[PDB]
Amino acid sequence: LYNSTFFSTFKCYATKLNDLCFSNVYADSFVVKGDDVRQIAPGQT
Amino acid sequence: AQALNTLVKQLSSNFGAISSVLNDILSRLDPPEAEVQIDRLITGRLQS
Repeated sequence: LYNSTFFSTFKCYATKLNDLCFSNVYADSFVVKGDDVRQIAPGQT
Repeated sequence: AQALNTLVKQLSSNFGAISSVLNDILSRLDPPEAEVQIDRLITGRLQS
């Protein structure tokens, strides 16, 4: 799924499929604005 | 013993870096950004 350029961001917060090892990983899905894609990040208050 | 306890505990110190554990600055950050992070944790733990 990471082997694709149909997507746009792949921003994780390479080394970011090396850190994907934790508890139950979610798939929180939602429709944003292009001004709200910028605010899907840790923080963004 | 008190000299050892000081010497042990300062491994946990951030020294102004992101983490005080090398396996999270390396396995999460990019290798250009991992260099400066692993730079400072060497210098910080050296002067301990």
